[PDB]
Amino acid sequence: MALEEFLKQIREVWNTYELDLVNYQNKCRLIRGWDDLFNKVKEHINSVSAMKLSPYYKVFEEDALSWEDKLNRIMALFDVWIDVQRRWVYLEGIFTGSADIKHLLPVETQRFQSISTEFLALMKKVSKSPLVMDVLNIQGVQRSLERLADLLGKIQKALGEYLERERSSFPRFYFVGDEDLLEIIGNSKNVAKLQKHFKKMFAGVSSIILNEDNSVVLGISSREGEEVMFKTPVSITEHPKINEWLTLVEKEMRVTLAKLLAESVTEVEIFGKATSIDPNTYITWIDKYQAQLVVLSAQIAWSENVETALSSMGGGGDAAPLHSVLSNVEVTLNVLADSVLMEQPPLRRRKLEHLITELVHQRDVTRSLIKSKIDNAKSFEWLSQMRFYFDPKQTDVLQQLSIQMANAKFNYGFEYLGVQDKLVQTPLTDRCYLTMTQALEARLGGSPFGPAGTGKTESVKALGHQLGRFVLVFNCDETFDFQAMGRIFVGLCQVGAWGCFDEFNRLEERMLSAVSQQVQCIQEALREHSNPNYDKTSAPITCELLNKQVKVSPDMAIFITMNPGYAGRSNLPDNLKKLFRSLAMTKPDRQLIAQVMLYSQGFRTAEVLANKIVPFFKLCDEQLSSQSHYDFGLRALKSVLVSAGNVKRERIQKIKREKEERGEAVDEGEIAENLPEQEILIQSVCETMVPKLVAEDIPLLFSLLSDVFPGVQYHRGEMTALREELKKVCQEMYLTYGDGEEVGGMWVEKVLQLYQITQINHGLMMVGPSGSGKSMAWRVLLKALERLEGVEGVAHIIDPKAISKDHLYGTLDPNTREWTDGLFTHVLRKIIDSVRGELQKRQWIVFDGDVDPEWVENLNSVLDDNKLLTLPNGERLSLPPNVRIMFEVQDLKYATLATVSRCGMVWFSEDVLSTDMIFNNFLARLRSIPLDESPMLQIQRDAATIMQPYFTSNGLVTKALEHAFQLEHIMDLTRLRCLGSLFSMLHQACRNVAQYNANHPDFPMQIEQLERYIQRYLVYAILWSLSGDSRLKMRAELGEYIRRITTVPLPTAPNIPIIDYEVSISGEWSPWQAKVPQIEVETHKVAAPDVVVPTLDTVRHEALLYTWLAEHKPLVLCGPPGSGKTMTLFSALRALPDMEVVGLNFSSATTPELLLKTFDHYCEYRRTPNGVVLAPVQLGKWLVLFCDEINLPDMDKYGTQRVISFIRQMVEHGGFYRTSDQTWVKLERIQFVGACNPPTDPGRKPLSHRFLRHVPVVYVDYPGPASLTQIYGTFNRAMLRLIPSLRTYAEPLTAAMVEFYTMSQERFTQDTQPHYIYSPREMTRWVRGIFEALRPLETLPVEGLIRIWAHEALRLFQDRLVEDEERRWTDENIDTVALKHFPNIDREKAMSRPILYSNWLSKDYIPVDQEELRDYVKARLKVFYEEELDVPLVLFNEVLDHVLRIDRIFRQPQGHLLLIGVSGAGKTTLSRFVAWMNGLSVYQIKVHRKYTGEDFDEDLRTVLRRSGCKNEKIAFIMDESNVLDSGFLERMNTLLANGEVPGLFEGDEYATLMTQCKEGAQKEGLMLDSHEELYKWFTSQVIRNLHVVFTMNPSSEGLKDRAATSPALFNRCVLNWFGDWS
Amino acid sequence: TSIAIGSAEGFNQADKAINTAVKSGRWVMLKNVHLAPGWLMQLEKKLHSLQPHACFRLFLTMEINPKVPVNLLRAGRIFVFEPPPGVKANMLRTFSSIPVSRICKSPNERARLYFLLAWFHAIIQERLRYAPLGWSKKYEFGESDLRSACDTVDTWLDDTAKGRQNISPDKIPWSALKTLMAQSIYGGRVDNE
Amino acid sequence: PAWMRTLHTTASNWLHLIPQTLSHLKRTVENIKDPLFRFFEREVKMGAKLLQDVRQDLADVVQVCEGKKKQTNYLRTLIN
Ligand SMILES: Nc1ncnc2c1ncn2[C@@H]1O[C@H](COP(=O)(O)OP(=O)(O)OP(=O)(O)O)[C@@H](O)[C@H]1O
Ligand SMILES: Nc1ncnc2c1ncn2[C@@H]1O[C@H](COP(=O)(O)OP(=O)(O)O)[C@@H](O)[C@H]1O
Ligand SMILES: Nc1ncnc2c1ncn2[C@@H]1O[C@H](COP(=O)(O)OP(=O)(O)O)[C@@H](O)[C@H]1O
Ligand SMILES: Nc1ncnc2c1ncn2[C@@H]1O[C@H](COP(=O)(O)OP(=O)(O)O)[C@@H](O)[C@H]1O
Repeated sequence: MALEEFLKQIREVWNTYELDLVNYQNKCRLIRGWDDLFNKVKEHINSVSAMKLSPYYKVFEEDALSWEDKLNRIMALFDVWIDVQRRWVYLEGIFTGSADIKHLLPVETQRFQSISTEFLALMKKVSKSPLVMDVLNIQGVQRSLERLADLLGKIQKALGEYLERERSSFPRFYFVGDEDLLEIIGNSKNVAKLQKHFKKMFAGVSSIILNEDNSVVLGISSREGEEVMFKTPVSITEHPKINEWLTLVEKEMRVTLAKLLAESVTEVEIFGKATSIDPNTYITWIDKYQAQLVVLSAQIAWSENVETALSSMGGGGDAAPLHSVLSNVEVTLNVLADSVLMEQPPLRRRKLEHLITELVHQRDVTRSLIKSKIDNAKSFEWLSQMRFYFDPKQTDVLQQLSIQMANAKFNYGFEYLGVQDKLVQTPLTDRCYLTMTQALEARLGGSPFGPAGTGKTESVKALGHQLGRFVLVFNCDETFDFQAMGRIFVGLCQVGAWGCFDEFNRLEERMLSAVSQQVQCIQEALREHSNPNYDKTSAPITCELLNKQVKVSPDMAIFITMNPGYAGRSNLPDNLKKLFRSLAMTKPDRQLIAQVMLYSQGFRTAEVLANKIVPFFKLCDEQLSSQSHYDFGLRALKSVLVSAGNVKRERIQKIKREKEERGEAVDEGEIAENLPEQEILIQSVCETMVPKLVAEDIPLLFSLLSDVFPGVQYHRGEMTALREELKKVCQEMYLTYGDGEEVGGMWVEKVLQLYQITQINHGLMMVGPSGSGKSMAWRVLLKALERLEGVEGVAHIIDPKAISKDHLYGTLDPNTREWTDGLFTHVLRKIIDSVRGELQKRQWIVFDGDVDPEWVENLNSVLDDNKLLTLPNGERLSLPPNVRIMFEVQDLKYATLATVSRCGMVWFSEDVLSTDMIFNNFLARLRSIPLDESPMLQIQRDAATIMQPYFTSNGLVTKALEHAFQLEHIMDLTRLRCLGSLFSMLHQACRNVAQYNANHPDFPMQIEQLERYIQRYLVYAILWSLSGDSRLKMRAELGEYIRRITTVPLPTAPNIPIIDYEVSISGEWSPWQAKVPQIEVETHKVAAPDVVVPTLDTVRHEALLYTWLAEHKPLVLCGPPGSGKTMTLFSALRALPDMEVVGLNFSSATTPELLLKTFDHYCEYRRTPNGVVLAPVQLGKWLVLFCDEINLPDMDKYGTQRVISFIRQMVEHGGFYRTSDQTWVKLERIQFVGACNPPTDPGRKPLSHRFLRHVPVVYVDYPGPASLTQIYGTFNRAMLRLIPSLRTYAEPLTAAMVEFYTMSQERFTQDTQPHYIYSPREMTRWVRGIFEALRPLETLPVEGLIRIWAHEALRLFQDRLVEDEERRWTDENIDTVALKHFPNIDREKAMSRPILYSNWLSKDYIPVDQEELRDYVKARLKVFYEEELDVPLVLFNEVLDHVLRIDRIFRQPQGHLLLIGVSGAGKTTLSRFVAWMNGLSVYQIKVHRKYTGEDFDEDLRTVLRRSGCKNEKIAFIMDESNVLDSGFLERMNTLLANGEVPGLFEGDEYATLMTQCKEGAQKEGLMLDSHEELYKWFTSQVIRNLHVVFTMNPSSEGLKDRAATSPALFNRCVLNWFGDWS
Repeated sequence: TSIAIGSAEGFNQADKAINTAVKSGRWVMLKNVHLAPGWLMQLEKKLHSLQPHACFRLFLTMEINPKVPVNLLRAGRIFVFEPPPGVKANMLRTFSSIPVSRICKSPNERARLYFLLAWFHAIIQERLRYAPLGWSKKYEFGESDLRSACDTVDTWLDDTAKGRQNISPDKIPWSALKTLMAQSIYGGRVDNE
Repeated sequence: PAWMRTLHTTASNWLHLIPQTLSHLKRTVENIKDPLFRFFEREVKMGAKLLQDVRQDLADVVQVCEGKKKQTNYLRTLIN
């Protein structure tokens, strides 16, 4: 009864729970405490589910059921209200605090007044009764909240101009998006909400410090807790406007930094010119001032000391006080090194590290000066250095400090930078500094170019921070157009900030040329700012940006970092290149960056460690196997050195803890002296590099470690708690767990390596072949971390290539300049905002899919150390510390070095996930998860027990798979494809056993019968899964091998292969031939589209397809065109009444948009507590999306088919993403069947292995000569029953047919012409034509039958031929075949060469004389001239042949034509004449210069309306010249193949079409009311009435291109090669 | 009126400037026109049916690109800009580009410094022709480097010589010029030891 | 065809010129400690892989030129 007790507890909690309300400026009582309410709702929902688990639940089920509904409603309401409330808050602050908006924007001000009145009325109602249920019981409360949210969103979107004006007021607002700018402006009164926005407007100011009233700004703070206290605090009461006191805060920041720098310089002058420095005094001085200030003071003191020494030595013969400067530098460096050898606070530790770096640089410079015998302060060896001069006598504090390099002079910007990671100042950062400062003095930009991992982006940042500037890093891409770059320039010019545009060559060349104008005008303004003639008292320097006069600040600069070595990057125009000074940054000094980094981190042996670790990285680069995911560069050394520092700190802490818990004796010096720095460095190197290594490279790297670092061993930690959590998670997830060498030990080691990489890198890549355990690894790691650390783990899986890059990152509207968030941008922004506590959870964004530079190079700033998602609208999103960016990929063959270097790598091999692990997973799932949703569970357990011996190491299945991997398959063979096929078939076997038990309630299956059936079915499923996608020879080979290696009883037939046997439910092998009877087709059903003559292949493939479809498993039928894939699939689906099939016809231009249109037509999206679910409109029916050309869609330059990625995401993940609102949509009652030709066929691409893993492939080959003889002998016997005297000729005729077909299929192949494809489709058309000719006749001699046979052979096999010799061969071979199979006949009577048949001179289709036909056509042409078209035509024999063929096609249902010939040959005129003869109305699209896709859609709608609703027969004549875009061909392909375009009628057009269809059905007398029946009738009418005649020139490459762009032009259209006039 | 081609507003500005200048007689230059071949065809068609002012000139600066329409090439007069044939031609072009008043300033040594700069530029650019031997790759040693070097020479000569008519050759900042040219002006493009 | 015969002769001559065998280096506990072996094993591995691929491609080309096997997409590209 504990369920009842907990239900009563929940009832009492909700009856006592009230909304926590707090007053809001005496306007209303806003809801407070969203987190508690959400957590309570989630906990109660989880509890209710837990009770649903128990059986006793039933006695309370309904009540508990009722409860969840209320709970869900609560959540739903408060999933909106919070947002609403938040929005209203800041919107209120915009429409009340600001007075200019009422004059500027009155209409939506009144709108917001009305909505605010509604919101306050609702809040008053809530305040009257604060009960949660009472609020939930308000009538229409949910609808009211949704309407308020919609109206608030519209008003918020209607505030762009005000936001732009406010940005103009405060320039830093240019770096804040519209959402956050509205939040800042609205919440100006409540300053506590602005703290999270200061990081976007300032370099190092993450928050501001206020008093208890929050009315005076006392100072600023950084993200590390460092605080700067203002000398003159900023009062918010005196300056209520947000921008005014923000500007005052910025000015006071600069002034107080200058004053503190002056004080720090005055203090540090004591340490300078001092022989000995007390460590305590130096530490006190360091702690007193900020990091940038102490570094700047040290630089100023050293520069002044060197200047004084050089002035003293200016005499030449004087002494050398430069030695005094060097001695002072060395003494201070020794003090710093001693300080970092003991425990320090983290902020002071970073200050000491920065000071060590700066003083090492100073010592090197002073040693160089002494070695060069420098005695003059004007020597360029001293002038080329960066020298800092302080003038305390300057009245302006902002001008007291000057930084000079060569002739370049700069003023410190005094921007608060916080604590920035200082860069070792190597020789190339000195060359970079010199070149960039020379560019700045010339008022030019800087362009450091070179490979990636050289220092280009950081050296720019380090130079900007050295000058105290605000450096903004922008990750450029092709979407940074002229306007976005111009607005960014406006922001930078007004703020006075440095703009580092990395990957600048990723812009379009035209965009680079356009932006050159803005760069040039900006530089001209800067140059006129530099001239001393200008006075700041006059008008400020302004420039022409975006048709506006924008003030230019002297501190502004533009830098572009690019790698010109990447192929496919834009070439900068020379007029743009001349605006930048370029520098080659190719070889960083890795030896010095290490040495200095290890020296500053506290390593006593830093020089030895660096000299051992840099050559070690070179050795790893040049000795390990070359892999695409290997990176041994600078971003990988700095990743190792930082980890070494962290590991040394952790080891010191551990040693101190051990000393504390074992006696009381702690000494920093003793620990520092007795510390294995070698072992620490090796541990970091291993933890960083081992996960990326392949199996063969691990011993090589460990041998390299032993060679370079002898005597030190890497003993990895035993993470016992994490391993226990992993074991529990694997146990509950049916996954195999192993320790060390046990089964699964490699996988668990990979999981632990992934965990280690997560802690070091915020960007990860699990690289490995399909089915290597990557997904399971990171899922199990996430769950184990959630259970261990107690932090909830949320994973957002994004397929980056299943959607366009615009849908992935976002779109800037070229007209209104409005930003629409993409998928990744929306997810990241939602995490950053943390409206629902997303910052307290472990967020993992997994980019599962293909990686190419186009989409992933936008993530360079994210996966770098900028951790910024830079958008073209100037917005920058900081990556939260709890967010990991993950890439689950199968290869990195297209990713560049920049991507590989920025991320940690974990390499999963196919050996990591052994086959025993997969077998164990399958058996555990079978024994645990019932198949129905227990007799079914018992059946599954017994079957798993029976299959256990074969699912072992070196078992039947393993040996069979190993053998099958050596055969030849129509598609690339992967282990998991075969294993999934086998597992689905075994599930079908268990379901068959359950069905047999249900059919025999009294006598169920016993143990021995079950064993026999399961063993035989296991052999059968191994055969059909490991060789289903291979020819008959390979199936026989696999059967023979299994017979060799198995102990299961097998059929004893001497020569019949095992593939010809099925397993009956009685536990015995039975031949498939027993299910293939000699049927007798009805005469009226001869060669009908839905008539299938059963054969061995037909029944076998039908059974296999039923097995795969009943499991709702996506499947693929691969085979030659016309083999019978669609026929077999439809015949198999006929046995599944609860499955409705929808046919899609893929082409080269197919995108996921076709699938989305099909979903919008046949399915619906519904909102459920678990999310959005897309399900078919029909209830209880499964939608089968049959895609006919899955491997045709275009593969980009990076080897990815977007629609294939979409289908793979929808199968593997069970859903997709709606890009309208970036919402995960889960598929329900939807499965996938695909059809394709072999990938070796022209225009066909090999499907991805990740996609092929989820889809079993069955190879449907052409029926053999015996199979063809059987099928078409049955058809001919059925057909010839019309004329009894011809019945005895049924056997020979078929043979002749088959023979000729074979001959043609051997003579004309795709090598000659692309359209030379002969299939059983031609034989079916042959039978259909002969039957149609013979149907009206009451009697006919054999000669007439042979004449009809020859005529149909000519029409089917000769009309498509290009050359004359081919047609002559066809004529001769028809004659020879007919004489061979029909001897003793009148040769001349049945083979007079003008074989013409027509129904124009009679009621029936009988042979027609050429002259009589010519006279009749002449008369009809006279009538045609006098009525329709007065263009006289000369009649010759080929014209008669062509008009007869066109009439034949026009008399067929869904009869489309493809007339190929030279222009002016008469194709269009003859088509129009024949259509007029047959009564068809000719429709041609009037294409002009402004004809677009919308016009073609309208024309298609008109044609479909006329031919489907009005029952009008229409000949739609279309020429290749009418095709202006590929969308034309896509819609034409869909219309030709199916008879209906899925997305053509939408919106009110669909309603009008439905009304017209209802009217037409009423006219026809049909009772149709439902939209589905109306659309089916419309499609049938369009199929029966519309004849599309496509005309094109006989181009060589054009025909091959069209064979893939529009496949239905060669499968649904009868091809007639008119050619040129002979 | 100088307009850089590549943007739709760039095309609008080009059209407006041409329409204004064909009446006012001013000059219009359009840069990188090879990036818009279709707009180039439209511009040629517009130019053919036009009677501009006597002083109107339309310069179209582009790179040698096969995408440039043939009708535009036939409509206009083509001038090919390329490296000068030799050392003498290079030095003549350099001395023509630099204004006389700039070289003939207060220090008499400025002329010799400019001559040495011109000779250095000519030698380097001529060595660019022999790609594997003269250099290791086709560096973009061009007019911008020469202008930067001339600016550096002017700056440091005016720094050392405080308006004096003559400066001793020992006092010329040779180290400054050499280091700035080896590390910043010409050595910036160099990525080879 | 003329080009078919020319390509057949060229591929046969190339197969005659190119060697046929290249055995991978053998891993040993003391061989790994030698950097020269650590480099030569990579050399021989890449050489053997490339040799096998080139020999298979040329054999396929010769087979196509005699008409024994059908042309595939990769074979068409390689022949072109
Ligand atoms: N520890 C394990 N024990 C047993 N089976 C496992 C284990 N981990 C994964 N598998 C199974 O092995 C197969 C590999 O699936 P997984 O999702 O891990 O592969 P993947 O590397 O993501 O492949 P892809 O690159 O195609 O996404 C699946 O059947 C999976 O359930
Ligand atoms: N002089 C240096 N001292 C310390 N770290 C450096 C130095 N130069 C480069 N780095 C590091 O090298 C890595 C790559 O540098 P970055 O400038 O981001 O590369 P890129 O030039 O490809 O844009 C970063 O971790 C950066 O901090
Ligand atoms: N056993 C059979 N009974 C009837 N028709 C068959 C049989 N085997 C093959 N065919 C013929 O093969 C052709 C298959 O074409 P289709 O179903 O479109 O296949 P695909 O999609 O593979 O091209 C049809 O003309 C069909 O009549
Ligand atoms: N047999 C013919 N006798 C006379 N003129 C013909 C004949 N066939 C075609 N034409 C000419 O073709 C012209 C139009 O060509 P059309 O039939 O549209 O060919 P296409 O569509 O292939 O370009 C007519 O104006 C007519 O003069």
